[PDB]
Parts: sequence; structure tokens; C-alpha cells
Amino acid sequence: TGHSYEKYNNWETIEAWTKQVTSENPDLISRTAIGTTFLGNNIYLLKVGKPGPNKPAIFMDCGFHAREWISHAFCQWFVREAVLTYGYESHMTEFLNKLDFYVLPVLNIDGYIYTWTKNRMWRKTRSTNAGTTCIGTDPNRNFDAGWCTTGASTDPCDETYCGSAAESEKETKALADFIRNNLSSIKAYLTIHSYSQMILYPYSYDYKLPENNAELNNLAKAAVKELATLYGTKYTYGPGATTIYPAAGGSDDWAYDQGIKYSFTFELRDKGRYGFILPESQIQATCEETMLAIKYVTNYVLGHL
Ligand SMILES: N=C(N)Nc1cccc([C@H](CP(=O)(O)CCCc2ccccc2)C(=O)O)c1
Ligand SMILES: [Zn+2]
Repeated sequence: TGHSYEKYNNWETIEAWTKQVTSENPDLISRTAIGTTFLGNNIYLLKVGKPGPNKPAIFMDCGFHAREWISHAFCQWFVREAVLTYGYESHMTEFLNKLDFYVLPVLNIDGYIYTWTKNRMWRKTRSTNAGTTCIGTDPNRNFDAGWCTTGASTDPCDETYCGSAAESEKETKALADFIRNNLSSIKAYLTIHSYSQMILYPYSYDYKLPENNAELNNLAKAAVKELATLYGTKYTYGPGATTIYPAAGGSDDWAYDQGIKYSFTFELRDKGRYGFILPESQIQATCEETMLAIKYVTNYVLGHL
């Protein structure tokens, strides 16, 4: 039950943590909920930064995919590092003064609970589907970006089911609703996954390249170089379609086509030795090196608005 930053925490524990870290840091963190899940859990959002007028923001979510436990761990790690180093480390101090980080600790809460209780390898949501006993939609194929046109299934029984319609899932509708309602301020979108050690940018739903792909490639390149300084961990990077494989309906592509010009999917450790079942013993090293890339991106975005 007790929360630890070097262990994977269950939802009850993460929920208690969002309340605790917010009460302990009132001038640095506010908590709201942006929606409920299919099974009635609260989708918490943390706003991290020193409040002020007309602040730009960066949006980061974790836990799209239930089994990718290091993703959830990173969002929690980020929040503590922000509050611990504010006022002492120049860069984080400037970040929190000038912008807000929206941190969504766990999007697909229902699936995450399922990985703790029944099936460690679950990935989808846990919503019911008409006409079948098969459960769940892949939330990262459920966005309105070339929806269900490639790299996706129309069968609810498949792991890549794109859903009955774009934003059919309460969770993805809640996230899209929030982003749409905050487009004027959100300057970047970061979505945290594992595994494969990559930084992806648009597009995945099509082989076409984003208008600013040269810029996005240079930024990804610089970010993976920064990440490698700590433990030598090697990341690859590029447009999703060629860097992994085509897949429609992803939140990074959707956010980009909303006008959020800096949109990245992070795939964290490792490369397949442990895969989704990354040992807790690697949480600290993974989070620490990932922090460097996230901060590099953040500084770049701040210098380009
Ligand atoms: N919009 C996007 N970024 N779409 C996208 C493109 C390629 C891959 C993915 C995800 C990757 P993921 O988050 O589950 C991590 C997959 C890790 C992996 C890697 C190799 C073999 C088996 C498993 C997917 O397969 O749904 C999304
Ligand atoms: Zn994933």
C-alpha cells in the first residue's frame, strides 16, 4: 500500500499519492480530474508549476497501455523531481516559473488495475463491446487520426482494436476534450510508453511527413544524445511509420494535427530482454535518464515560443 518511487504502485496507491503530493506542494501542484473511466475510476491530472497569468504549458501523459508499468512510474518520478529541485537547479526552476506541466499519471486506469489483478500483459481498456464477450479497445488507436485505416483491427477480440468509433472510450474522449479545451496554451504533447527505446514523432497513420519534420528530427536527435550521457542507453528516433511501423489512431498524431507542433511518443527501456516486465531495479536509472531527454525537449520548446 505504501508508495515508493522505486517500485511499481497499484492504482489505490497512485490515487492516494496524487492527493498527498498535492497537499504537500500547494504552490507547485494542483489536482483535478478530467473524466471517469469505464469502471468509474477518476482520471487525475496534475498541474505542476508556479501559478501565474497566461502561462504556456507542456502536456505529458503516462499509462495509455496497461502493461507498460515503467510509463506510470516515470510520471510519478517526474513530479517529485520537479518539486525537489525547484529553487535549486536552474533549469527546472526556470521551467516551473515560465510554464506549466500537465502530468496525467495514468490514463487507462481500468486496464492498469487489470494488470495488477488478473493479467499482467493486458494492454487495452476494459470496456464492453456490442455483440461479443471480448473486452477492451486499444486507446492509442482510438483517436481521430486516420482512424482505423492502417495498423489496426476492427475486431473487438484483437489487441489492436480501434474501437467502435474514434473517441469511443471514455478515457480517450476525456483526454481529447481536455486538449481541445486548452489548445491555446499547450505547446507540446509528450506521451510515455514502453518498450523499445525510441522517440517517435508524426506520422504513424501515414508515411507522409509533418511540415516541421527536419526540426522534429534534430530535436529528437539531440534528446537521445542527452539521454545517453548518463548510462549509455541507446535510443533511435524518427517518424512513427518508418521507425516502428504504421499505426493509425494515435494520440501523438492527433495532437499534432490539432496544431501542437511538438508531439512525441517516448518508448522507454528496454529492447526486449525484459520487455514490458521491466524489473523494479531499473526504475531509478530509466527514470533518471528519461528526465534528461524530457528536460531537453522542454528547454527547446520554451526557447521556441
Ligand atoms: N501513433 C503511434 N505512435 N502509433 C504507434 C506506432 C507504432 C507502434 C505503436 C505501439 C507500440 P507500444 O507502445 O505497444 C510498445 C511495443 C513494444 C514492442 C516492440 C517490439 C515487439 C513487441 C512489443 C503499438 O504497437 O500499439 C504505436
Ligand atoms: Zn504503448
